Amino acid sequence: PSDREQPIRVQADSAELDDKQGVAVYRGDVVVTQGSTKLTGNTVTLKQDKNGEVVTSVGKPAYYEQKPAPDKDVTKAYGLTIQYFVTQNRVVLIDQAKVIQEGNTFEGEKIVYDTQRQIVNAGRATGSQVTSPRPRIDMVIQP
Repeated sequence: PSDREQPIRVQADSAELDDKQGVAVYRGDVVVTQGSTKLTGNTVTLKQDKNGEVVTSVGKPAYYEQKPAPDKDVTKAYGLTIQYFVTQNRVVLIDQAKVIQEGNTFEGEKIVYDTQRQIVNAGRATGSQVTSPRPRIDMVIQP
């Protein structure tokens, strides 16, 4: 809901901003927060669009955290590469893609996450050439 009208704060060791290109890169224990949303990583790049469009994080692994309802349903997300398409409300996890929602653990080569519809897709990384091949996904629902 309100994870987008709030300001984006970034904390790192270093940053470089190309206001001409509209691209910013942050390095060193990078933490970007937007309300309840959180992205971490070794290296984070923000790309700017006409009026605001994607936050790409890379780590071992990169981490996404978010809260959909005000209740205690915090969703964790892990991936070698994570892209947060903020205009699209889409978070794509590549290469060891994991998602922990309420005891339910999700694993795959590639996981796409709609933060609005709260829809989680899991499958293979078509044309991303993963370092950890995983042609089959795993799912666990904890009782």
